[PDB]
Amino acid sequence: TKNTQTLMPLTERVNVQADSARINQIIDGCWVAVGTNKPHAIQRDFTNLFDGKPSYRFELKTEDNTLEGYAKGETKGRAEFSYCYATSDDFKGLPADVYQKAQITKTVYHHGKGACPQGSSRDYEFSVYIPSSLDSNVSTIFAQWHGMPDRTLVQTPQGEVKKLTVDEFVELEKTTFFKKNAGHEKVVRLDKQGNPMKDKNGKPVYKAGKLNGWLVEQGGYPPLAFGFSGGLFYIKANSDRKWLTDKDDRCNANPGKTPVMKPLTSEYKASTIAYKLPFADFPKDCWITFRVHIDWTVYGKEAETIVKPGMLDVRMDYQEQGKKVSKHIVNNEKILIGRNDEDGYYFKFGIYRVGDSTVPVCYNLAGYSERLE
Ligand SMILES: O=C(O)C1=C[C@H](O)[C@@H](OS(=O)(=O)O)[C@H](O[C@H]2[C@H](O)[C@@H](NS(=O)(=O)O)[C@@H](O)O[C@@H]2COS(=O)(=O)O)O1
Ligand SMILES: O=C(O)C1=C[C@H](O)[C@@H](OS(=O)(=O)O)[C@H](O[C@H]2[C@H](O)[C@@H](NS(=O)(=O)O)[C@@H](O)O[C@@H]2COS(=O)(=O)O)O1
Ligand SMILES: [Ca+2]
Repeated sequence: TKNTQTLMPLTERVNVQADSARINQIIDGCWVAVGTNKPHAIQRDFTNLFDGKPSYRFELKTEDNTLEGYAKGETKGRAEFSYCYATSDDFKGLPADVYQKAQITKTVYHHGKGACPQGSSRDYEFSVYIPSSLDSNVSTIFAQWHGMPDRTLVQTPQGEVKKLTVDEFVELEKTTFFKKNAGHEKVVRLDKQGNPMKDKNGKPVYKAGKLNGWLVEQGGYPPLAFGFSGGLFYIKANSDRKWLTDKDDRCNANPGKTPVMKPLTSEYKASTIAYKLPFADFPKDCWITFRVHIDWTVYGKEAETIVKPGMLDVRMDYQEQGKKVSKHIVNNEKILIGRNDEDGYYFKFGIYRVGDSTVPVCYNLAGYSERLE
C-alpha cells in the first residue's frame, strides 16, 4: 500500500507476569509484545493490510532462539503479542505493596484485562497470512491460549500441597529461591574478594543454592495451540486436571503420530490433536480467518475431578480462486481443554519456535477479537 512507511519495528517488550506495561509499550491499544527484541522480530506491516489496517509481520531468523529448551543444550525462540497484561492504571489508587507483592508472586497480569474465567464459553477470531516462502518443516505455534497457573499454590518439602495467600508466599520467598517451579535455598552472592554483592538498591544479590524441597506451580502445555510441525498444520488441545501441575508428566500428543480426536492420556493429563492437515494443503499467500469457539472444561479444584468436559469448534475461512470458502475443520467436538487453576486463559499470537528448531520462520497475523457466548 503506502511506501512513506512500510515495515515499522515494534521493539518494546513486557514481562506480563512481573511488570505492568507502560503507555508507550502498548500496541494498538490492546497488545504488549513478549520475546526477543530484535527489530525484525515484530513489525507493523503497511504493505499487507487486513481489514483496512496494517498487519503484524513476525520473523525469527535461524539465530533467533534466545531461550533454553526443556532439555540441556536445547533452545527455543519467541516473538509474540499477548492480549493479557496489566497497566499502571490497574494499580492506581491501591497501596503500593499490592503491585510490589504482585511482582514477587508473578501475578501482575491478574490485575489486567485479557483473560477469560475458568469454565467460561468464549468466541475468538484471528487471521494469519502464510507466505509461499515459509519452509514446510518449520516447528512453530502461531496462536495459543495460555494458562494462568496458581502462583501461590505450593508443595511443602513433606509432599503436602497448600494454597498460600499472597502474603504467605511472599514470606516463603524470603528464604526460597524459585527457579521456575523448583525451590532452592537462597544464597547471598559474594565477589572474588569474598564481600557480599549488592543490587541497585543495596540489597544482597541472591543465587540458587541446593533444592530445598519446595515447589510452586509454574509452566505447563498451552490448553490450545495452532501450529506447524513435522510438515503438518495442526490444532492441539491440552487438559490438566491435577490441582498442582506436574511438569514431569510429559503427556503431549505428536501431531503426526496421534490420530485426530483420540486423546493421549496420563492420570491427570489429556492431549488431543483436534485437526491436522498436510502443510502443502494449507492455503498460501492469502488471509485465513479462524473462528474458534471454546467451552472451557470445568475442573474440581482440590478434588481434581472433571466436573464438566469442554468443547471446541473451529471454522477456517479464506478466498480460493476468487470465491469465499469456509471449512468446519473442528465440528463441535466434546473435548478436555484447560487447566485446573483458579484463573482462566489468555490469547497470544506470533511465533513460538519449539522442538529445538532453528528453521527460519516468517508470517503475518491480524484481526483478533473475542466475544462472550
Ligand atoms: O523458558 C521459558 O519458557 C521463558 C523464559 C523467560 O523467562 C520468559 O520468556 S520471555 O523472556 O520471552 O518473556 C518466560 O518466562 C516466564 C514463563 O514463560 C512463565 N510460564 S507460566 O508459569 O506458564 O506462565 C512463568 O514461569 O513466568 C516466567 C517469567 O517469570 S519472571 O521472569 O519472574 O517474570 O518464558
Ligand atoms: O519436550 C516437550 O514436552 C515438548 C517439546 C516441543 O517443543 C513441543 O512439542 S511439540 O513439538 O509437539 O510442539 C512442546 O513444547 C512444550 C514445552 O515442552 C512446555 N514446557 S513446560 O511448560 O515445562 O511443560 C511448554 O512450554 O509448552 C510447549 C508447547 O506445548 S504444546 O504446545 O503442547 O506442544 O512439548
Ligand atoms: Ca493448578
